[PDB]
Amino acid sequence: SINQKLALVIKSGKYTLGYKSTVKSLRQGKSKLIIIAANTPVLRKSELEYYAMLSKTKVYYFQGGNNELGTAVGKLFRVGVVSILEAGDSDILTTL
Amino acid sequence: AKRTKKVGITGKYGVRYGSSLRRQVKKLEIQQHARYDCSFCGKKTVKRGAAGIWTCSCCKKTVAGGAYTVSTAAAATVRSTIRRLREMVEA
Amino acid sequence: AREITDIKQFLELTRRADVKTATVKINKKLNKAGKPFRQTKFKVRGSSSLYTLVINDAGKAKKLIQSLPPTLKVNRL
Amino acid sequence: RPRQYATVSKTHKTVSRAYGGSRCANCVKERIIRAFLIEEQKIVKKVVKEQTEAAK
Amino acid sequence: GRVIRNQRKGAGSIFTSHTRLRQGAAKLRTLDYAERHGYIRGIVKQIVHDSGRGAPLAKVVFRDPYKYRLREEIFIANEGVHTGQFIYAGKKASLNVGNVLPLGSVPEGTIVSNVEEKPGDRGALARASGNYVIIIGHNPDENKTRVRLPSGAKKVISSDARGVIGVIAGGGRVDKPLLKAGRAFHKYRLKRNSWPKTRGVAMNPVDHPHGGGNHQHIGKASTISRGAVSGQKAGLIAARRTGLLRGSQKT
RNA sequence: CUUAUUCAAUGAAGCGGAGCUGGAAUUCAUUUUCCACGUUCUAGCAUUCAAGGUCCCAUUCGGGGCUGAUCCGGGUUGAA
RNA sequence: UUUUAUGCAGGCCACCAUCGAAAGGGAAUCCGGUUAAGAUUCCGGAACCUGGAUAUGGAUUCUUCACGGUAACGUAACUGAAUGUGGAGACGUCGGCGCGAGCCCUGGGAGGAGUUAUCUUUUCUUCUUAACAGCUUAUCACCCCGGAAUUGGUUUAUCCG
RNA sequence: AGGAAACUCUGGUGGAGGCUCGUAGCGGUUCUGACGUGCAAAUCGAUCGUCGAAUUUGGGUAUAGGGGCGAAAGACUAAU
Ligand SMILES: [Zn+2]
Ligand SMILES: [Zn+2]
Repeated sequence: SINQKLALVIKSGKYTLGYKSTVKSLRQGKSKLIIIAANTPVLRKSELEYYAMLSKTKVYYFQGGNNELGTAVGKLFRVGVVSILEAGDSDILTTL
Repeated sequence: AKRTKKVGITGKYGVRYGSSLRRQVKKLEIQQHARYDCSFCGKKTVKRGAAGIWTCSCCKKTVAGGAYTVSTAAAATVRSTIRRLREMVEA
Repeated sequence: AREITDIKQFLELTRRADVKTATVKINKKLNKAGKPFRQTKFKVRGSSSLYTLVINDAGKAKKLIQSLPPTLKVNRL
Repeated sequence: RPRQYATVSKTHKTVSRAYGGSRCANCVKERIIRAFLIEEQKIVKKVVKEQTEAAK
Repeated sequence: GRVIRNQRKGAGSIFTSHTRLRQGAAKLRTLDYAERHGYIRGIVKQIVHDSGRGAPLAKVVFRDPYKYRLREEIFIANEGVHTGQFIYAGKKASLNVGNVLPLGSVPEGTIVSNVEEKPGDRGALARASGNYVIIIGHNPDENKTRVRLPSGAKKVISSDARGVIGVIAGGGRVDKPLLKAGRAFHKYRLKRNSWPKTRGVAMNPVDHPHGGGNHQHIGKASTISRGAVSGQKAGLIAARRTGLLRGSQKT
């Protein structure tokens, strides 16, 4: 499932967490996909939606919170956002 | 170390007021002094300011609720049944 | 009761034309053990404030009093 | 104190920004973003509404 | 004999409720145009303890549609509202918490609070902590709604009568003891001068209709007719039964 | 029945009727009636007789009327 | 209207009296000296606010209503009516922690006084600097960078990311 | 630190309580002391209660006589 594919990406692909590094990558266009928590500021959410609209990147909304997403990526802190730059192994970019 | 067997926070009340009332007060004092989770941010910065004022220091928010807990089960049922009938009505 | 350092500022102050009174204080001072110097203090008085041009050079002090107007009522002390 | 605010000049009382001495600068940021975002949202909502009900 | 305590509480010199630390009344906005033709948005700006009450209040903000101003209101907070929240109030509004849909619009099995009794009294029913009103059924032809009140009472009231959705906050309050005359002191000194209560049977017969006797005993039965008077109505008034009840409210 | 009486609000603002403009209605002839008759991811903002359009004026610095905002009745609105 | 009153073209707004604290709120002063008896009130000196006229200088502008800074924001100033929004005023109590003021303890040195059969580089005493003004100085907060598990920072008190 | 785990204990911090000792203070138990034509139209002394609070208090303010106030003694309401 999704957390399994995300762990695969943690192992194979590469990524950056958090709003600042995420939107930096998105400004650079280097990213492909974002996953966004559901506990989240709606302002931050909509701003990322706009940024990804401009970049033509993909977006996915996580049925979970910062805690859940953090456990998914394998880290032990809050993550409202994650930017997938490339997966290599996973079907993340293909599915959804 | 380990201070108290079973009085806990109700050792400040000493030898007064009867064991039973001290038990009830113990239960509710724990509930009201505990830290809770702000739903908007997931952090453990939620506390009571006053009865049914439960505010989060990190995310600078406030929610109305029970005097001693932040979500009372009755109101939980009400949330659920409201969502139910609202889904039905829009449906 | 304001310090002053700029000498032409002090001169145009003397000619601010509300100014009427002035004073020159001497003070016996110490830079070091063997050269206890002579601090000059030009305290000019107009209307709303007293301006204190500070000086620690007797040559400049004598040149200043040579430059001053005569009509401005002075007090040497 | 307030009467002393009335003594001093503008420099000591506010900031050169829009909402100088009323609102936090980060709050200025936040609400600007809010304005721009939701008016764009309003626009796209308006046009999708117009076109779907024009089809219908 | 002598005038007695309730018989002075009517005049109310020292028995007036205390007001210094209250934010004014908590009330529903006027049923002006929008709430009876549509709805309106408001922002819960803050939530605040009101002194003497047990529930908290919600400082909410609307905009007068007729004038360029921001009209502020004080509501009661239900459990689930929060700051910076959009509260939609009126007839064409949505069935969530905080909203003020009419009872004519809501369905059966619904929960509401701060319910009106007649449209334009602006908050009468179920305003205290943890108290809710349940809907029963309608008679829209001759628009009336049946509602069950925390006393178990099945009342019938109009349909335009507004009412806030949710359960009133601050519940569980009386589940806690007090343990302390001081705690009760503080309570009643912010409410009104109503404490301590002293026993008439310990008073003198001049001071009460129980007082006196070499033994503290009432003497004459405490069940008082409703058609008694001011001076006699100490005790259990218009009572149907007394003693410990064992069973059911039976309604 | 409302008007007398009584209750309550309100800075007495959107009452009632009819009507456009749409949806349904089966129209059994043309509409038979019913629903709407500008707002809901977001702690923003909304003010200057409203901009526009339109007809005039005396164009000039500008000024005024209709619409934008349907019309009629002047019962403030409900209750009883 | 410059015959003139304020009629008069205009639009705005909507307390709904008042009284009420010499300990609540509150615009603005300090030192020295002075009398038989006054004093932040007098004298001398140095200041501050309010109200109202107000002129010179300075700033801005021919891109008419300033510029510098990535930002936090900075400056001698550097248009802004109606109306609206916000803030100060404006606020509990207790604990301990830090910081500051004055005091207390104290060393040296410069003066004065005391003791001294004996001993006492000795005991006592003065060595001060106000309001206000300028330059400068801070905990908390905030901004830029950069991206943290090998988890880290950190308070007396465990809170933060 | 122990324990197989369940989970138990140890030392520290920390500084709660209508807690406690106890001064100021509010009071007023006993001496049934002194005085008892007083210092006093209710005091003096020692001993005592309590001392962060249901505390003590100033000032303003309300309640007026068959009325008021009363944690209630028929207490207080200007030596009443
Ligand atoms: Zn939170
Ligand atoms: Zn802010």
